[PDB]
Amino acid sequence: PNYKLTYFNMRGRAEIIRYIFAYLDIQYEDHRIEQADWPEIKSTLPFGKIPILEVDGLTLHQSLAIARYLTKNTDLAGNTEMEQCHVDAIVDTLDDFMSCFPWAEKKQDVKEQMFNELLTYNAPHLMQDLDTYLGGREWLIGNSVTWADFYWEICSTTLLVFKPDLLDNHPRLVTLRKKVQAIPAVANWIKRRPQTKL
Amino acid sequence: PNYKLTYFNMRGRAEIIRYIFAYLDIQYEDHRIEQADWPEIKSTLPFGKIPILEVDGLTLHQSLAIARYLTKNTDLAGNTEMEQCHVDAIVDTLDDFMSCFPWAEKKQDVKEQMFNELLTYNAPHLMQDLDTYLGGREWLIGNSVTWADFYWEICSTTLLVFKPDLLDNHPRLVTLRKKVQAIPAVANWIKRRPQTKL
Ligand SMILES: N[C@@H](CCC(=O)N[C@@H](CS)C(=O)NCC(=O)O)C(=O)O
Ligand SMILES: N[C@@H](CCC(=O)N[C@@H](CS)C(=O)NCC(=O)O)C(=O)O
Ligand SMILES: O=C(O)c1cnn(-c2ccccc2)c1
Repeated sequence: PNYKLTYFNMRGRAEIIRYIFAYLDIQYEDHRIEQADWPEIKSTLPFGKIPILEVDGLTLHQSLAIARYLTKNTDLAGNTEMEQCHVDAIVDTLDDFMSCFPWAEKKQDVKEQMFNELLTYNAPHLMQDLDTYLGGREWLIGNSVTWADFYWEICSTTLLVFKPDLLDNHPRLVTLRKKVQAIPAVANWIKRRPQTKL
Repeated sequence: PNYKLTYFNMRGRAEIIRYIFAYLDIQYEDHRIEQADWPEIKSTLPFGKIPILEVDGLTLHQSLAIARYLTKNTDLAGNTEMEQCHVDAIVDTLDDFMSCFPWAEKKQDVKEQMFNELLTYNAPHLMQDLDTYLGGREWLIGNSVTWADFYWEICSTTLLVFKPDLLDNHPRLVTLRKKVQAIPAVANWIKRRPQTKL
């Protein structure tokens, strides 16, 4: 299929899709737009938000809905319907927490205060929950990698930008990040992707 | 299997699961807890959030992850891979908006304010987008009902509690709510369920 992904020049909410494409060896156009081209693009979109994925000219929206769509019938989805449930649940848990951050806050001091509060209190709580959920296991769900591990690596990469020592007391979570980053298709992508803060 | 759903005594985030069980004619224990007993149960949960669904000897969490699990390979899931993606995307659009509400805000003044803001300034745009998306079609996705229609009915029911005039300019969305409420299994559940505000 002819795939075209549209998003800003950042990892952000498109990165999970980009990892999936890379892992499944699926070719696509990684279209990154600058702010100036957004108003026009936005007006053509039923829900006015990005990312969107065009598949043979048909437009899909909602980054996680798209991620799930791409992993369907693949092992990245989870090995059973039950494992698929756990995968979806971990992804949602990570997404809920990332959504707490005031990414668009215009008052820089307020943004700093809120980030510090979330990173001092909430983040370590979630990390303890995540660490104990993973236990001494290889991957978050089942015995092979799933897109939940990808989303963990993606979300943690962004959290580490703001609190580099966040995982200093969670070696098991660091090891999970390293395992995901070491998958050849992922390692290749991380090397060649545009370097951005977010 | 044996199913035990645990949540507060309200529709809230458990309601989508309750509609799915109703539609699929699956018996389950509808366990509703008092807030006073929450902290105790919360401490034993891997991620400390409800609803949870106990199936056999495992706990499942994240309402939409559970809904996705229960609807998989049923007539409530989309009819094609792409339709499944649109079902997931519409659910996520509605969830993204419902998640903006400070449901747990302790300060009544602050809570009322944000609620009023979201309902007055944001909600009408979502309605515009959904109305255009539905167009003149019978259901949100495809030719038959999906759990996205259920979620629309559920979310709109709560929004209407706070803003009764929300759909005065959207007769097609009022018609959709009515169609969902007319589905026999749904109608029966709406008639018999505990009547709560949220
Ligand atoms: N949960 C949705 C969020 C989509 C969304 O809010 N996208 C943002 C960028 S991260 C956007 O298009 N905002 C610009 C705008 O709304 O004008 C998803 O994951 O796709
Ligand atoms: N995204 C989650 C939200 C879970 C959630 O925030 N549930 C609330 C009640 S609706 C809760 O357990 N809050 C009590 C607490 O966290 O202390 C889902 O869909 O299940
Ligand atoms: O947490 C709550 O009190 C609450 C009430 N309604 N909802 C909700 C959230 C999302 C979708 C439907 C209902 C949450």
